[PDB]
Amino acid sequence: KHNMKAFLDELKAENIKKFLYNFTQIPHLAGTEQNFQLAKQIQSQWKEFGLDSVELAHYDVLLSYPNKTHPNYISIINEDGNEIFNTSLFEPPPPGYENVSDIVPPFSAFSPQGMPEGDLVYVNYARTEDFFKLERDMKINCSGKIVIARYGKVFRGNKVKNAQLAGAKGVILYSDPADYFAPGVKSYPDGWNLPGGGVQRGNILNLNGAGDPLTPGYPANEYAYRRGIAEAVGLPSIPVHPIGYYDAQKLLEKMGGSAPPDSSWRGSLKVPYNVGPGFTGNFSTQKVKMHIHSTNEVTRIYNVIGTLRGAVEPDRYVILGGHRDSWVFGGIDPQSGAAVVHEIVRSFGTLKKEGWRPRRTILFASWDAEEFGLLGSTEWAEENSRLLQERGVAYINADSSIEGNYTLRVDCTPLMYSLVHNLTKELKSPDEGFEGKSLYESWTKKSPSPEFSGMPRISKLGSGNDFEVFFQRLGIASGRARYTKNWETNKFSGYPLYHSVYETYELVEKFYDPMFKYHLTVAQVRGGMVFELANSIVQPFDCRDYAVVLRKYADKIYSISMKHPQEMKTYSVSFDSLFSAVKNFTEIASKFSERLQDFSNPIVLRMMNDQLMFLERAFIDPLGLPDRPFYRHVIYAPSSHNKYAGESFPGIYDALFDIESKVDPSKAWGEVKRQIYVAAFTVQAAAETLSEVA
Amino acid sequence: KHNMKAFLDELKAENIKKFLYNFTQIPHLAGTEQNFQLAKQIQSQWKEFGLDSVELAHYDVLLSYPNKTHPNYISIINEDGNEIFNTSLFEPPPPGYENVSDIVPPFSAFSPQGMPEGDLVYVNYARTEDFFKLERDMKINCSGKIVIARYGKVFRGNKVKNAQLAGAKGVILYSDPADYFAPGVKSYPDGWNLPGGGVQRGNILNLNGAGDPLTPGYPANEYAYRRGIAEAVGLPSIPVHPIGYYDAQKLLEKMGGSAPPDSSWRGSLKVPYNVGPGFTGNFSTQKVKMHIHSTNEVTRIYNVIGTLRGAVEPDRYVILGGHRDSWVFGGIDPQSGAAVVHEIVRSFGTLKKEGWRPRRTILFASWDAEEFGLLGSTEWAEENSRLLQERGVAYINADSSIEGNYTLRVDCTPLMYSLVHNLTKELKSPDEGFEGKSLYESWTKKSPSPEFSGMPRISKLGSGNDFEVFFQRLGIASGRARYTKNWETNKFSGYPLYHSVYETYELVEKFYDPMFKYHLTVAQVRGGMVFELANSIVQPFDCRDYAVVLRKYADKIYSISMKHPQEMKTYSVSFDSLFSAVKNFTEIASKFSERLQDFSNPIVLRMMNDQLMFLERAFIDPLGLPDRPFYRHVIYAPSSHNKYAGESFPGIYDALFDIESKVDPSKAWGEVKRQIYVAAFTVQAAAETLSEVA
Ligand SMILES: O=C(O)CC[C@H](NC(=O)N[C@@H](CCCCn1cc(COCCOCCOCCOCCNc2ccc(N(O)O)cc2N(O)O)nn1)C(=O)O)C(=O)O
Ligand SMILES: O=C(O)CC[C@H](NC(=O)N[C@@H](CCCCn1cc(COCCOCCOCCOCCNc2ccc(N(O)O)cc2N(O)O)nn1)C(=O)O)C(=O)O
Ligand SMILES: *[C@@H]1O[C@H](CO)[C@@H](O[C@@H]2O[C@H](CO)[C@@H](O[C@@H]3O[C@H](CO)[C@@H](O)[C@H](O[C@H]4O[C@H](CO)[C@@H](O)[C@H](O)[C@@H]4O)[C@@H]3O)[C@H](O)[C@H]2NC(C)=O)[C@H](O)[C@H]1NC(C)=O
Ligand SMILES: *[C@@H]1O[C@H](CO)[C@@H](O[C@@H]2O[C@H](CO)[C@@H](O[C@@H]3O[C@H](CO)[C@@H](O)[C@H](O[C@H]4O[C@H](CO)[C@@H](O)[C@H](O)[C@@H]4O)[C@@H]3O)[C@H](O)[C@H]2NC(C)=O)[C@H](O)[C@H]1NC(C)=O
Ligand SMILES: *[C@@H]1O[C@H](CO)[C@@H](O[C@@H]2O[C@H](CO)[C@@H](O)[C@H](O)[C@H]2NC(C)=O)[C@H](O)[C@H]1NC(C)=O
Ligand SMILES: *[C@@H]1O[C@H](CO)[C@@H](O[C@@H]2O[C@H](CO)[C@@H](O)[C@H](O)[C@H]2NC(C)=O)[C@H](O)[C@H]1NC(C)=O
Ligand SMILES: *[C@@H]1O[C@H](CO)[C@@H](O[C@@H]2O[C@H](CO)[C@@H](O)[C@H](O)[C@H]2NC(C)=O)[C@H](O)[C@H]1NC(C)=O
Ligand SMILES: *[C@@H]1O[C@H](CO)[C@@H](O[C@@H]2O[C@H](CO)[C@@H](O)[C@H](O)[C@H]2NC(C)=O)[C@H](O)[C@H]1NC(C)=O
Ligand SMILES: *[C@@H]1O[C@H](CO)[C@@H](O[C@@H]2O[C@H](CO)[C@@H](O)[C@H](O)[C@H]2NC(C)=O)[C@H](O)[C@H]1NC(C)=O
Ligand SMILES: *[C@@H]1O[C@H](CO)[C@@H](O[C@@H]2O[C@H](CO)[C@@H](O)[C@H](O)[C@H]2NC(C)=O)[C@H](O)[C@H]1NC(C)=O
Ligand SMILES: *[C@@H]1O[C@H](CO)[C@@H](O)[C@H](O)[C@H]1NC(C)=O
Ligand SMILES: *[C@@H]1O[C@H](CO)[C@@H](O)[C@H](O)[C@H]1NC(C)=O
Ligand SMILES: *[C@@H]1O[C@H](CO)[C@@H](O)[C@H](O)[C@H]1NC(C)=O
Ligand SMILES: *[C@@H]1O[C@H](CO)[C@@H](O)[C@H](O)[C@H]1NC(C)=O
Ligand SMILES: *[C@@H]1O[C@H](CO)[C@@H](O)[C@H](O)[C@H]1NC(C)=O
Ligand SMILES: *[C@@H]1O[C@H](CO)[C@@H](O)[C@H](O)[C@H]1NC(C)=O
Ligand SMILES: [Ca+2]
Ligand SMILES: [Ca+2]
Ligand SMILES: [Cl-]
Ligand SMILES: [Cl-]
Ligand SMILES: [Zn+2]
Ligand SMILES: [Zn+2]
Ligand SMILES: [Zn+2]
Ligand SMILES: [Zn+2]
Repeated sequence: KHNMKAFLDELKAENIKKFLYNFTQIPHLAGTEQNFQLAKQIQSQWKEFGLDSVELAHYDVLLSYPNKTHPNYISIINEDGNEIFNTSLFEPPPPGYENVSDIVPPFSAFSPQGMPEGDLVYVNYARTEDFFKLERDMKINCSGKIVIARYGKVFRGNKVKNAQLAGAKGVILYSDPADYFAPGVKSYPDGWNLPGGGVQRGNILNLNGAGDPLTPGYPANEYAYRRGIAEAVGLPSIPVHPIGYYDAQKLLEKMGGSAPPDSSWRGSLKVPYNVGPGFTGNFSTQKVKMHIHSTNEVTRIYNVIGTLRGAVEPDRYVILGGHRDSWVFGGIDPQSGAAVVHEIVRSFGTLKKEGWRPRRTILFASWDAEEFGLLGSTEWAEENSRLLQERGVAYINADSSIEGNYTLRVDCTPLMYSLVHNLTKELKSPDEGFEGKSLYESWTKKSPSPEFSGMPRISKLGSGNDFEVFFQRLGIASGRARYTKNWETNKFSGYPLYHSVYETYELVEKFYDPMFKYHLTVAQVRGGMVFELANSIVQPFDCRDYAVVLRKYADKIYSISMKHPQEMKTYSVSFDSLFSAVKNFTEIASKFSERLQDFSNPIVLRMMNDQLMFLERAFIDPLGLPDRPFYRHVIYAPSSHNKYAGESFPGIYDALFDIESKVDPSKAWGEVKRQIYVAAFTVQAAAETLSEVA
Repeated sequence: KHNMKAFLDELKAENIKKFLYNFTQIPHLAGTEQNFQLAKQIQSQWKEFGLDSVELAHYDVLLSYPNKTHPNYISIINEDGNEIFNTSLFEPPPPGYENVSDIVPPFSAFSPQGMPEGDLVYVNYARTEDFFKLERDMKINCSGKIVIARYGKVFRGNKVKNAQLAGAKGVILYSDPADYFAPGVKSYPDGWNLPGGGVQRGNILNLNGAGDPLTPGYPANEYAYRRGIAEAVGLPSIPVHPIGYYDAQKLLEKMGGSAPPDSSWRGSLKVPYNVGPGFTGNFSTQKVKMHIHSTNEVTRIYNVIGTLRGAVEPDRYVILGGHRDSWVFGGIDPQSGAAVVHEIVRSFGTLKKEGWRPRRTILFASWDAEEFGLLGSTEWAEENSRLLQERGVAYINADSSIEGNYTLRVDCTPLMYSLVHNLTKELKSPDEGFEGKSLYESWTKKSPSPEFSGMPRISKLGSGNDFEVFFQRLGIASGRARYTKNWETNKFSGYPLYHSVYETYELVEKFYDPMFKYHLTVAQVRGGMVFELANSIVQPFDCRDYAVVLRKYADKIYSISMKHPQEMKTYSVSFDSLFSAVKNFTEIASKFSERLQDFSNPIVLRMMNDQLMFLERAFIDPLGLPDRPFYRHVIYAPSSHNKYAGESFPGIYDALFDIESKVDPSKAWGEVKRQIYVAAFTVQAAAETLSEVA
């Protein structure tokens, strides 16, 4: 029998281990020859594995690299202009890799060049509220200062945007042990903590969904017209560079000026965490100088696109995609995900060789240049947008399979909640103590839903990964899943070795998943979701779950507004239309569900499958959200303060945010009312797609 | 047998005559009680006729009306400020209608209020080239002048935009006998010519597809947020008013200043057609004063929406729509079209009562407020955009059925050319001399294609009617057809009595179509197209016809560019990508056509029907054209100089237009290159929707 069980049973932990080792022996930085060779290898293997076609789709996009002969670094300089302390030029390589070449040194991708000198201001995590506190409460002015911010809490691109708008002339990012060193665990290579010489790479763009900075809206193909750099999307205006905590301690230890305003501003280093500006009396004439010489360069990237044609509905696409480019070895990010995709392709291809085909077409993607801003997935989706918006059933992401070893983490559209619950009840838990129990049972026990007893937590999608174009631009139902840490007992951000040279095969094999059982569990969840989405007769989406969350989000945004009762009275601000729309959606979804269950007629089926497929699509507004034309989904967008986090009813949320500070309240509350109208209209319009069609 | 022939045979000229008489006894101005009563009558009759549901869809949109107690008029005033001549306050009503109430007097809808006084400048047709000639060649400055323009050649909204940008402080529009009085025919009531007291009503907005000025992008429903007037879309900034040629002669006869530059500036009145500014010496101190007191007011409008549910594909919609609101009696515009739609509904309902249903759903619409800017169709399409873009097969317009009695006029997407040729070969010609011959034969003989021997002319769609939202915003295959005049022997614009009180039932019955045979022919063409679109197993679109026109349009835009060979060399301006895309489209469409002909499998069929349906959709760019976000079709938009005319490759056309006058040629040619990239990309992306799907 060729059924889900056959597919799942063919997956092997040992295969995932072999692929992970194979993908992580050398760096695979986007735009480099090593990453093109790996693309060709994956293309060849996916053909071997049995896919019907496997092609490379290439684009020429703006990338950023340090200058090999003019290294980036930061100094403390004295009155004479002698550089008395310099930050590191590279992370000490891990054991046995000290001779590997082409390790890109730590840098912030897309930083402009410059050598700004000035007094430091420490800005905590560089969040919107951190700058509010500095400017509004502490009266500290960052204009013309170099700011130093600790990584964590929010996407680093938001930090840089926030510093620029505060008037900073440069930004230094660093990893504080408070956020990247778990108490009681040893630093790499002896444990999974960040050593003081470790540094987190990463881009600092604010693309808001645009893709390649030079070609927003259109693929960066052979004849593309490119914007000039000055008109490019999302580039920072001030130099930026990341450092480790040994180096940070040397920059922070001399800080003077104001004390930190409270303990939430203090990390774990043995320094006062003074905000500045500048250094204490003895060192008041010393300054900090950045030296940044990186260059932005249009560079070719390569996606691998594999097709397994559907037997019945070949014009319906279920997509499993994750990236292949890495900052260095990509032990976790992305190769722990790419190895899982590879084994999934292998298992599907085994069934195919025995004569099976899925009902719908499955597309498999190995994206490039994710690290540089989601570029490979976005340019491909721009090229193929018409095919995707009329044929795209669902997109399942496949980046890092693990960021811990405690329990499952799923973020997805409400339309997949029931599919996920059902699938995980059929899978075995890999957890110690849960031998013989379902993954649903272990997951629900370890990560209970905040709203519902006996169900597990499933979060909204945020951003900062390759599903962004599919979900928030195009409105294709999307999801992602991985193994994660215990959020209760672990106060650090992501995993400590994120985007460092220390993220290696050995990190994973020794410290995260020696048996590869959590990888195998994640392969079962991602692959099982793809299987159901591609094979189920009726698409496995439950519109009623969207109705439940829409009411939760309406209650939430109403509660935010109701902090301003006087203004709601003055400007006649009502949420009645939004609640009405949500009530209507709830009623219409309930009736649709009855018909779906109650309806031999393949036209009524496909009619109904199209209503299911186009339901996520219906939340798209072709005009986009304010000043963010590529965030078109009206229910979900990446937070304007932190690209990693999702925000619900984002247009209304941003219209309300900090509204008590706006100079013209009539205008500001008018725009809140406009966003309520847009949201109520879109919810009602999405509900009406589920009504009888005629 | 229930087939096309049964449907066509049920249509009766005498029924169309009865409905036309019924619809034209009183005025049906948008937003008035009389038009709401007619809406309710049509709703009731369409139910009687057998449709499955018939509902009113209402909206509250910005309309414009004169002030009943403060009439609009124009004066010549002397030095003392005595008004020595006043234009008329109303058109003399036609015989037997001199007691009809609620005839709206002539006005320009959406004019602001004002009483500007000044010297006249005569600006011919107020076209872009007319202003070029005045400013650039004749050195005449319109700043602070009142301009007088003759109607004709281009949409009146473009005239007003052109005058505003020239700095005019008011615009007077008038009907010249050169453009509205056919030699050798008598004035109404004794013939079909415009009398000297006749005046053409009409709106002067520049909405560029927006719909209601206050709610661009969203339906003007019960909770809509409205822009303030100052931010409304498309309103004119200077007062405007229309007059007849008796009154125009009194304003023009005294004109001095420069002579007309050549004969193309001279109409047929016994005046010199001097350009001005101002009057000749004796009258140099006299001035012209407008008095405009109209008000814009949010007003409820009502569309009637009838549904005939499909038997097999109920979630596929074929729409027959035309408007119901009229300026006065609407003898031709729109009731000659509305009577045809009414008889079509009646005939389809006869078949339905005998147990027939079409394969696909047919929607019938009686739109409101077309005269005020396409408002009813646009607001409904905004409300239902998600349903229309995933389910809309085709839209057939149904405004005026006749504008002459000579031959057929069809404007449509290339996807309908073959359907139209085929249908007209099966219909009888109503023309004298062609008894017993096909409509195809009479039409082809009278209106030969400029490109192909033995085929008839079919034009691109322009705008200024209710298909605009469906075709240029949403990308639904659209068409229109009517009987027209002999363009060779007739130099006048449209028909002479257009938008005057003289457009009555008697005009049609006495002078255009006493037997109602041309109406019946038009009912057969419009109804037959709907029938085929809704019943054919394979949608009746031929993608190959799009390939042929795309090459024609590419040749045309390349030829425009090649007038500037030096600049194409300097800035490396190549059309190679656009020709490549067109070649690819031609090849892929040919292969698709083979499969379509070569393919018992309803999924392959529907897959293929969806590829046919989504092909027009693929030409939409979600980012819109520059500064015109609601014109999204990349192949066709209304001309930026004349909303009635269509332009092909409009983004490239407007980038090239008058480019030799741009101050920064590097920038200007850069934007030409950008538009070539967008067009080549969109043509290739549309071609790829016809490739095998996996
Ligand atoms: O250019 C781009 O867009 C991205 C390129 C690249 N992409 C990337 O590296 N992506 C990695 C990013 C890892 C980021 C790690 N990180 C996050 C942060 C800051 O967090 C930001 C806010 O996160 C949004 C989630 O908000 C809470 C939702 O919770 C989801 C998990 N659920 C959960 C919640 C509560 C609890 N508790 O406390 O019981 C438990 C859970 N569990 O899951 O168990 N700092 N570092 C990835 O794997 O997607 C990059 O970011 O540089
Ligand atoms: O707000 C709005 O957008 C519109 C509201 C309202 N809408 C409306 O009244 N619509 C009427 C409009 C009638 C307009 C009459 N008109 C046109 C003009 C100016 O012409 C503008 C350019 O017309 C575009 C067509 O360009 C040529 C395409 O040819 C189509 C006919 N084909 C043709 C061509 C050549 C020949 N020859 O010479 O052999 C023959 C033909 N035939 O058809 O035989 N002035 N008045 C309608 O029925 O659609 C309005 O305009 O006020
Ligand atoms: C949720 O679904 C319900 C349908 O069950 C839908 O209800 C609709 O509500 C609108 C109001 O937003 C109703 O609109 C009314 O329509 C009648 C004609 O049918 C008009 O006469 C009413 O207008 C008068 O009253 C207004 C309010 O006092 C005045 O402002 C106005 O000047 C008029 O005097 C009004 O337009 C509509 O009838 C129902 N439709 C039904 C019941 O089928 C509701 O809108 C949906 N929610 C959302 C957010 O879409
Ligand atoms: C019409 O359809 C045809 C397919 O039949 C399609 O042809 C494609 O053309 C592009 C060029 O625009 C080809 O792109 C090449 O791809 C190869 C790899 O396959 C690259 O190595 C090439 O790049 C090199 O050469 C360039 C030009 O000199 C350099 O600029 C560059 O630096 C590299 O040195 C190049 O990218 C593509 O291979 C074909 N695809 C085929 C034949 O299948 C054509 O693009 C379609 N037209 C449109 C407008 O889409
Ligand atoms: C990763 O695995 C691939 C596939 O086995 C290896 O590539 C093969 O290498 C052998 C020996 O050089 C060649 O004969 C094959 O042609 C290669 N196959 C391909 C590229 O599809 C590759 O060597 C492995 N890489 C590492 C680092 O172990
Ligand atoms: C930090 O690095 C800088 C740059 O290499 C060092 O300064 C240079 O020192 C050399 C040798 O003394 C001089 O010839 C260069 O002119 C200096 N360049 C600059 C820009 O100052 C500096 O010595 C290093 N500081 C420490 C503490 O190692
Ligand atoms: C998840 O599984 C549940 C339980 O099997 C499914 O719900 C059942 O669906 C069947 C088939 O339509 C119904 O007859 C039952 O009444 C449903 N039981 C319920 C709601 O308790 C559910 O559809 C599955 N969800 C998917 C596949 O997305
Ligand atoms: C247009 O035709 C309609 C339909 O026949 C007429 O409306 C009917 O009028 C009679 C007599 O008043 C009523 O008893 C019916 O109830 C009406 N039916 C409707 C509105 O559906 C209307 O009188 C005619 N108008 C003109 C000007 O002739
Ligand atoms: C044109 O119309 C205007 C406005 O009605 C006439 O001017 C008015 O004449 C009356 C009676 O003589 C005066 O009391 C008003 O004060 C005048 N109003 C204005 C604005 O001038 C004018 O007589 C008419 N001209 C002609 C030739 O008929
Ligand atoms: C218009 O009619 C022509 C002639 O009947 C149709 O073209 C034929 O279509 C049949 C059925 O597929 C083919 O087998 C013939 O070879 C075609 N003849 C040709 C192209 O000369 C054409 O499809 C009709 N167009 C429509 C219905 O849109
Ligand atoms: C890198 O720095 C070197 C050495 O100073 C310089 O010659 C070269 O131009 C730089 N390279 C780039 C790509 O800017
Ligand atoms: C911050 O500093 C600069 C002066 O260098 C000034 O232009 C800016 O307005 C200041 N803002 C304050 C004090 O809020
Ligand atoms: C693996 O699980 C154990 C047991 O909870 C834990 O102590 C260890 O820290 C985990 N490893 C990682 C990398 O989280
Ligand atoms: C119309 O004009 C009258 C009479 O001068 C005036 O009283 C009234 O306000 C005007 N009506 C509107 C709607 O402006
Ligand atoms: C037209 O007239 C006004 C002066 O009233 C002036 O502002 C404008 O620049 C003039 N333009 C010319 C002469 O081109
Ligand atoms: C009807 O046709 C005749 C014959 O060509 C023509 O003389 C007459 O002008 C036509 N009527 C109209 C309104 O065009
Ligand atoms: Ca792009
Ligand atoms: Ca609107
Ligand atoms: Cl992921
Ligand atoms: Cl029409
Ligand atoms: Zn990643
Ligand atoms: Zn990453
Ligand atoms: Zn009309
Ligand atoms: Zn009209």
